[PDB]
Amino acid sequence: IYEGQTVQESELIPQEDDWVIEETNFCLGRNCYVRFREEDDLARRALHQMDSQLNKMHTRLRDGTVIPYMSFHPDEMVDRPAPIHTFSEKPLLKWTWDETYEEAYDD
Amino acid sequence: TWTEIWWEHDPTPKVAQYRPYVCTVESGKVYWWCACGESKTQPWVDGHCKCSKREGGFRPRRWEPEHDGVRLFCGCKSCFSSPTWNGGCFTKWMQSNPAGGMLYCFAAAFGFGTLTVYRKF
Amino acid sequence: NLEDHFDLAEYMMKMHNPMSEYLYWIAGFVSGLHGILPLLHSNYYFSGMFLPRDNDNTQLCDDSW
Amino acid sequence: YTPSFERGLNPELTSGDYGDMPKPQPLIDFFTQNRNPWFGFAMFCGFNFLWWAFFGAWQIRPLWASQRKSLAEADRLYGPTKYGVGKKYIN
Amino acid sequence: FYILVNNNKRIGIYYIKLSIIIGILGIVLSYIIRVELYNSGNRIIKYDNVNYYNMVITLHGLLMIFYIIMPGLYGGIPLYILPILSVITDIVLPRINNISIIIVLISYIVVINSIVIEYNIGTGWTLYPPLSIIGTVIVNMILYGLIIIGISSIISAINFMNILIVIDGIIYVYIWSIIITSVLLIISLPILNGILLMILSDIYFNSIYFILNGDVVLYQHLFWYFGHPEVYILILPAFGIISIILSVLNNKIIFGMKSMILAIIMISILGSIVWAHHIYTVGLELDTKIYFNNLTLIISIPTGNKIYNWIILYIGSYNILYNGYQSLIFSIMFIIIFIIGGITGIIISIDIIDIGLHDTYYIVSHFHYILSIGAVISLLAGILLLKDIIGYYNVIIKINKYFGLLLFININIIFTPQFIIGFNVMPRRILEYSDNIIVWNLISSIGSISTILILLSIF
Amino acid sequence: AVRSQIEAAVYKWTRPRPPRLGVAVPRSPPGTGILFHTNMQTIRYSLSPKVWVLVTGAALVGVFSGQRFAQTVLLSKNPPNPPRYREKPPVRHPHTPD
Amino acid sequence: DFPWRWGFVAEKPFWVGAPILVLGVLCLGHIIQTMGQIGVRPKRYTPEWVEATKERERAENTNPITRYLDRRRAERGPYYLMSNVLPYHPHFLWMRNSHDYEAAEALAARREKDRELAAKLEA
Amino acid sequence: SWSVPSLGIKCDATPGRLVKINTFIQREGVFYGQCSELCGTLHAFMPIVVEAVSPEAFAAHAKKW
Amino acid sequence: SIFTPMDWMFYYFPNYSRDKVALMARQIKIHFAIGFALVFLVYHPPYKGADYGNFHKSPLYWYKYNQLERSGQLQENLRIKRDWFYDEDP
Amino acid sequence: RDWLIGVMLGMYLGNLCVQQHRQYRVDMKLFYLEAPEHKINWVKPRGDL
Amino acid sequence: DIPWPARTDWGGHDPATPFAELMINTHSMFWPVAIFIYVSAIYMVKK
Ligand SMILES: CCCCCCCCCCCCCCCCCC(=O)OC[C@H](COP(=O)([O-])OCC(O)COP(=O)([O-])OC[C@@H](COC(=O)CCCCCCCCCCCCCCCCC)OC(=O)CCCCCCCCCCCCCCCCC)OC(=O)CCCCCCCCCCCCCCCCC
Ligand SMILES: CCCCCCCCCCCCCCCCCC(=O)OC[C@H](COP(=O)([O-])OCC(O)COP(=O)([O-])OC[C@@H](COC(=O)CCCCCCCCCCCCCCCCC)OC(=O)CCCCCCCCCCCCCCCCC)OC(=O)CCCCCCCCCCCCCCCCC
Ligand SMILES: CCCCCCCCCCCCCCCCCC(=O)OC[C@H](COP(=O)([O-])OCC(O)COP(=O)([O-])OC[C@@H](COC(=O)CCCCCCCCCCCCCCCCC)OC(=O)CCCCCCCCCCCCCCCCC)OC(=O)CCCCCCCCCCCCCCCCC
Ligand SMILES: CCCCCCCCCCCCCCCCCC(=O)OC[C@H](COP(=O)([O-])OCC(O)COP(=O)([O-])OC[C@@H](COC(=O)CCCCCCCCCCCCCCCCC)OC(=O)CCCCCCCCCCCCCCCCC)OC(=O)CCCCCCCCCCCCCCCCC
Ligand SMILES: CCCCCCCCCCCCCCCCCC(=O)OC[C@H](COP(=O)([O-])OCC(O)COP(=O)([O-])OC[C@@H](COC(=O)CCCCCCCCCCCCCCCCC)OC(=O)CCCCCCCCCCCCCCCCC)OC(=O)CCCCCCCCCCCCCCCCC
Ligand code: HEA
Ligand code: HEA
Ligand code: CUA
Ligand SMILES: [O-][O-]
Ligand SMILES: [Cu+2]
Ligand SMILES: [K+]
Ligand SMILES: [Mg+2]
Ligand SMILES: [Zn+2]
Ligand SMILES: [Zn+2]
Repeated sequence: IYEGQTVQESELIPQEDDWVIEETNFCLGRNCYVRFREEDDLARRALHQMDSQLNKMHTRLRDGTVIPYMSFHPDEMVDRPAPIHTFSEKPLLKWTWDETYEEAYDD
Repeated sequence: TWTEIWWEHDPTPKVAQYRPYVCTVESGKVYWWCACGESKTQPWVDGHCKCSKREGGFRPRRWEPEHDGVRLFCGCKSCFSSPTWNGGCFTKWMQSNPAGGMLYCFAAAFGFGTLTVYRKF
Repeated sequence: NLEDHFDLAEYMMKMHNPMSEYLYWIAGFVSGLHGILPLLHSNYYFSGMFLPRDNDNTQLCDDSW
Repeated sequence: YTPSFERGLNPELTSGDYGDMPKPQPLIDFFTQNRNPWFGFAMFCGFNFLWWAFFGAWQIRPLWASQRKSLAEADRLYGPTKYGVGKKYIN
Repeated sequence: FYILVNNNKRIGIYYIKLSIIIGILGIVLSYIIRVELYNSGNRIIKYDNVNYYNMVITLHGLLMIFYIIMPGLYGGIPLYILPILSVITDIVLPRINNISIIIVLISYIVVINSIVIEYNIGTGWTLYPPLSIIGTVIVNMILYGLIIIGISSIISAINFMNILIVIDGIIYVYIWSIIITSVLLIISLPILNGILLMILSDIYFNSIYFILNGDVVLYQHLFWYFGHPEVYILILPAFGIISIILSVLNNKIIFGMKSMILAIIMISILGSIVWAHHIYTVGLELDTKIYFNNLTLIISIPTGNKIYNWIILYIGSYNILYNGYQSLIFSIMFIIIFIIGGITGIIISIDIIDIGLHDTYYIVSHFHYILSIGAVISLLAGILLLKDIIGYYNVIIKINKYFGLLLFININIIFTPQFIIGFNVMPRRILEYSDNIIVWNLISSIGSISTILILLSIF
Repeated sequence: AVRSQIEAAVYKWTRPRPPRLGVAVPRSPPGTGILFHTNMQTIRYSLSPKVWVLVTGAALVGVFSGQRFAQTVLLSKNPPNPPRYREKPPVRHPHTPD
Repeated sequence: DFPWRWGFVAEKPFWVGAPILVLGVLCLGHIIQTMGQIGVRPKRYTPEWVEATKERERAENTNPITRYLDRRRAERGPYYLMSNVLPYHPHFLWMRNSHDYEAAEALAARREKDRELAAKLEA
Repeated sequence: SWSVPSLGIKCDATPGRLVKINTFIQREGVFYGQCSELCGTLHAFMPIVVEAVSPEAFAAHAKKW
Repeated sequence: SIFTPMDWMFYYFPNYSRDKVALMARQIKIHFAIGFALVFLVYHPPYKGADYGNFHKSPLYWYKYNQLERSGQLQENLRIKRDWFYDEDP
Repeated sequence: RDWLIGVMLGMYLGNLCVQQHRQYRVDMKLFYLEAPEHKINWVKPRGDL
Repeated sequence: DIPWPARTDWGGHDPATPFAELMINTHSMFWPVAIFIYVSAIYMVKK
């Protein structure tokens, strides 16, 4: 069964005595029904909807990396509402292994 | 007992009261709940406790009611549904005074057994 | 085109003509009538009344109404 | 209804200046919801549905008094003989 | 276009839309029944028109199963998200997907037209001969609908099985539920078609299979060989939805994924060999009855494992997250309701207990708790979970605690009394009844009128 | 007076010992204090095994002790059934044709 | 963003509105179904017919085990039956003064004939 | 289907099957039942009434009828 | 294995359970034989199991039987409490 | 561990129905032997109407 | 024998044959198990 990543004792040693877990808010903000503008026509309302996607949002950490919106299933990865053609580029399921080949490295 | 014997890196509160605090709350207003048990305006942060000063990992707990009414608020500072009360105050008391917990649970169980048996029989 | 990105773009962008919704509700209403109208027609055909009076097939008191 | 100020088990922890924040109250207020008459009406209400769900509607009994009496007489005069506490029940 | 569209997501919407439309007729038929059963004596159906009541129950059962719940759970949600849950773009067989929904509509039009034009008589949704083969042409029309519906079901099953070839990700639990349901259709549908043809042969080709020296019980075996897999075909997609909702809304990985998958597989295998618990009262051999009774109880073992795995998904979830969302409430309500329906199923699995409870309203309540509450609520829960993806609006259902509470209270009022009535005893498929069963029937009737009113509040 | 002595005795005996972890985790570096905050998702407060048993055991005694109390005090035993005497049945069924 | 009906309902506390709605919906359902049977007075629910059923039950000794079990349960503890307190038919509202006078005369005549037969049987 | 709930009997009356049911009545009485298989227009109007009497009473009744 | 958590099987019998695929097959085969054996060895055998004179009496049976036999309860329990229908009316 | 509470709660509530069934069987054994509700030579055939 | 108003009759009522008693006893035998299954599961439906 999965019980999280394994941690070694040395990995828990801080480089400063004042380090504490970062208090970054992972609440993306306050939302409601997407509110369109009467002036926007069909094309521009589509742009408005595409700019309100929660799955395009993320939280930036203190080192510049971002933790994105993540889901257990790919149903939450398409634009909401679902467009006619969703996965133009095949989603990549990344597996990890310890195998390696010499061609990838250079000395 | 998570803070007491399992994990030593989370802030550990002081029990203000082993009973919930009853308070009237209003919809559309935000309330701040003391998570250290040292505020003098319980169950709310007073501006001088650890939560107000952001000391030792203690921070105020934001809360907002959906509707107006009277709600129960945790005094033990460890209820699972904190700031709201769900009975954890009694549970945490039994940990501190297990002999007392036996008396209450026996009495409560005794009443439940009598009523249920009397009606069904 | 941007207009074609979303399926049923007019409805999803909240510009659709309300008549589409009315037809959907009307279609549902007509479907419901297929249970009520034949009931009335069949009752009249075999009895001559659209609907019975409650307990009219049983013996009733003199003052029953 | 201008509820009272319950100091609590430790009065020192309720001794500060509350400002506009609400002050703790007696536990009876929670059960009455500050004597909201509609909570009390919705309360009287709660007991009626419960009663109907487990015992039936006993609000129809005043109208059923006369016809229940006739049923009781019929059982006693013509129904099968009851014994002991069984006489208390009429079908 | 509107009819020429092959997009699977559009077709998924059409399945949901069509099920709601047909649902109204099913609800109307259901409402006609409870109004009539309010008290002894005719209320809305003449004594001289009792044949109509038999048609109402026959259509109520048929429409709700084949035209409402099955398209909703097996055609609607799967066609929308299944290609998305898989990493593929669209359904494998786009043109077949289009014709399947059109076929469902045409069969519906044939059925309702038969109500209007043909004489109205009924033989139950199970169409037991010889009663089914001595009836009027309305029975012929209903057979055409079922056969036509069978074509759509099988081709849709073929469509989903092809996902195994093209799936570019992991087979999630939900995908397994649809795949195994397709397998059940593939193995059970051809048997159904064969026996239905025999019914047509007797009705229309002067066949003598269902007259003396021809065993009428032969039909019951072949029908229920498909009949029980059908109920498991209805519910298995509901299980898949519950697994997704509970995991997603609690931010918890599905526990025992392989146990869940194997439970679904086990149920299908067992569900295909227990059909004869519908035939306890016909007088089967002693050893035959013992076998089916024993294997029927075994179905609870895999079904129980899924229940417990669901419970641990909800346990321990973060308190800060708001738990009043309608989708979450419905998913939790399903566990509570399904357990009631399943436990009563185990009670009526014991054949000696079933002797008293066969053809009684206890059986009605059994399958209503599972289907009318559980399956509907699962379908509602799934649609609510996908509200943002689907994009429908103009309803107040996402956060509506009144609707959830009122629905739960009132549906329980309809069907809990029917358990009690079963021991009293009141037979099924009956219009009149003895005066001493009125109280319980009256309470359920009040429940039925109340539920219909609640539906108007969502708009 | 006696209550205080028994209360102290149970309190001392029930103080939990450190758990025997059934999971592989590292040792926290020495001198590491509080690193998280109180806005973390609340972790349920669970009783220690000894306290849970004592409290749970008391409830079991209570519920069954209450059951015995009801059966012996609140409820009553059936008296012997009334004697069965030979009675006259009705002369005719009320629907017998005359 | 919501119509008046929802803005009104959603403003109140859930446990204030919810119990009222549950009772209100049930009351409306009962009222709606009672509309079609105002003043309907079947003879089988009149006092005369009720007595005749009791006579039949005595002759047929109907449900002797329930009557025995009810007595046994009552002797042991608190036993409450809905049938004891509640009406068994919905037409009780209109049948306060309803009677079948033809049955009354016939039932009285049969009872008189039965008394004669009983005396003859005693011999 | 021939159902008499008090006697614990519910046996389907199927054409072509002469099913056998055995019973032993312990107390006198009249036991009511109803057909328990949908059979047509008047499925609800074919009740089953069985009256159990003393063996001496039955012998006299059988001889007379 | 029967009624056995397979984690115990993995731990205490590593070599035997080294091939998991083969282990799964044995699990199916073993339980298939049990089901087959029950029908033909427990249910089927004709004209057997009717020796009602040889009812098994476990030690718990004798403990309770002797306890009641020592007192008068066993005699009182077996006594027929009533053998007449009507009571005499005084 | 908490699940054990549900097991104990289910066992107790289940045991309530065991006691009711236990008393029911005792009552039934006394019906044909002692209960005056049980009557013989009582029901007479009605005859055809 | 005959249905009576507002009766639960849980498991059956008024047996007249030894087989009828068997049907009622079988249901009563399993009824407490059914309660145990329901109560044990439902008690854990919570966060
Ligand atoms: C002292 C009190 C009495 C004790 C009695 C003891 C009995 C023996 C049990 C073993 C000993 C227990 C001792 C525990 C010591 C404490 C240990 C501990 O760790 O404590 C801290 C620990 C956790 O502390 P914490 O972490 O700080 O959090 C504390 C919080 O308070 C959070 O607490 P929580 O989350 O644990 O909350 C528990 C809650 C959680 O529960 C839920 O969340 C439930 C959610 C779903 C609700 C579903 C509702 C029902 C749906 C019905 C469907 C149909 C609808 C019909 C509608 C009709 C129209 C209206 O559980 C319940 O509500 C109980 C549900 C039980 C099943 C209900 C169904 C009963 C059916 C019975 C058969 C019916 C047959 C009918 C026959 C005919 C009529 C008679 O707390 C506990 O352990 C608390 C335990 C208390 C449980 C009491 C439950 C009593 C229920 C009685 C039911 C009676 C039924 C009567 C009818 C019977 C007929 C046959
Ligand atoms: C179970 C219930 C409770 C459910 C609760 C839970 C629900 C949860 C939510 C579920 C949501 C699922 C997902 C939803 C996704 C929606 C996507 C969407 O909107 O797609 C866009 C789609 C189309 O939008 P669009 O893209 O703008 O389309 C543009 C058109 O393609 C092009 O525009 P156009 O204007 O060119 O259109 C052409 C138009 C041309 O229009 C016109 O020319 C109209 C002229 C006016 C006609 C009006 C009707 C007149 C009727 C007269 C009756 C007289 C009776 C006299 C009686 C006398 C008695 C004495 O029509 C036609 O030419 C063909 C019409 C054929 C279809 C309509 C058939 C009507 C019934 C016919 C019955 C015939 C019976 C014969 C029987 C004879 C037997 C022998 O929307 C719709 O189609 C409407 C959908 C509305 C519902 C949306 C969902 C809302 C949430 C649910 C609400 C509750 C519903 C409850 C059921 C209904 C209850 C009644
Ligand atoms: C039969 C009487 C009928 C009376 C009429 C009906 C009156 C209305 C009652 C409405 C109650 C609603 C309660 C809230 C929903 C429950 C959700 C929940 O549990 O989560 C809360 C909370 C979870 O955290 P949260 O986030 O704060 O809550 C989320 C809410 O869901 C968020 O939901 P929200 O946004 O809607 O906010 C709701 C909020 C605000 O809630 C309210 O506004 C409700 C305030 C309490 C009102 C209670 C009035 C009781 C009146 C009784 C009258 C009796 C006499 C009747 C006539 C008899 C004639 C013979 O709730 C709270 O603040 C939670 C408070 C904890 C639950 C308290 C429930 C029990 C109240 C006491 C009942 C006493 C009944 C005695 C019966 C005696 C019969 C002779 O913690 C728990 O789960 C609480 C654990 C359970 C504690 C209470 C234990 C039961 C009380 C003692 C036994 C009483 C029965 C004795 C029988 C004796 C017979 C001889
Ligand atoms: C060797 C021998 C040789 C012999 C040679 C002999 C040859 C014989 C030939 C035999 C074959 C004849 C037929 C050939 C068909 C050709 C197809 C083709 O190529 O079409 C291209 C052609 C392209 O059209 P276009 O010329 O480019 O113009 C199209 C428009 O400009 C705009 O484009 P569009 O496609 O968007 O517009 C179409 C659509 C646009 O309008 C809309 O869609 C309106 C907006 C939607 C409103 C909401 C509707 C409700 C929601 C439905 C959800 C599920 C939808 C499922 C998918 C659609 C299924 C139809 O409106 C309609 O067509 C009507 C839509 C009807 C929707 C029905 C939904 C369910 C209704 C439930 C009724 C409940 C009441 C029960 C009682 C009544 C029962 C009937 O196809 C069409 O668009 C028209 C198709 C029309 C034929 C439909 C025939 C249906 C027959 C049904 C069975 C009736 C029998 C029983 C009668 C009972 C009466 C009571
Ligand atoms: C004395 C006699 C001795 C006889 C000896 C005979 C020896 C025969 C040797 C047979 C060896 C088979 C070798 C091939 C293995 C399968 C490989 C495979 O399919 O490759 C994927 C391949 C696609 O290639 P791919 O790109 O590698 O796929 C990537 C994955 O999609 C991406 O997925 P992923 O990477 O996330 O996961 C990988 C894997 C994930 O799944 C697995 O790895 C599953 C592994 C277990 C499979 C079962 C093995 C057998 C277990 C023992 C059973 C013993 C029973 C003994 C009973 C004895 C009674 C006397 O995915 C799949 O396997 C997908 C296909 C699953 C199809 C399942 C269809 C339902 C069958 C029932 C399920 C099995 C239940 C077993 C029992 C459970 C209870 C204990 O699939 C296809 O080509 C799909 C074709 C679809 C055709 C459907 C229409 C067929 C006609 C249907 C007729 C009616 C059928 C009725 C069935 C009833 C069922 C209850
Ligand atoms: C979705 C629909 C659905 C589902 C899932 C089920 C599921 C089950 N059904 Fe049901 N059934 C129907 C729909 C359904 N049924 C219909 C429609 C009829 C009537 C058809 C007609 O006559 O017209 C019917 C009829 C029916 C009959 C009577 C047939 C007759 O004689 O008329 C029986 C008898 O055993 C039965 C049994 C079962 C069982 C044992 C399950 C099991 O799958 C249930 C298993 C679930 C549980 C047991 C609860 C969960 C498990 C636990 C909580 C823990 C483990 C529990 C135990 C070990 C007891 N069903
Ligand atoms: C899915 C199947 C389904 C559903 C939902 C229902 C729903 C209901 N059914 Fe049932 N019913 C059957 C299938 C179903 N039924 C079957 C198969 C039979 C046996 C047939 C026979 O006897 O041969 C039967 C029999 C049956 C009888 C017995 C008839 C008789 O023997 O005389 C009765 C009596 O009241 C009844 C009542 C009801 C009621 C009051 C509702 C509902 O009102 C309950 C509450 C539901 C609502 C208020 C509507 C909710 C909305 C939907 C269900 C649609 C949702 C659609 C989408 C989400 C797309 N049903
Ligand atoms: Cu005969 Cu029904
Ligand atoms: O069918 O269960
Ligand atoms: Cu089945
Ligand atoms: K009626
Ligand atoms: Mg049948
Ligand atoms: Zn503080
Ligand atoms: Zn607390």
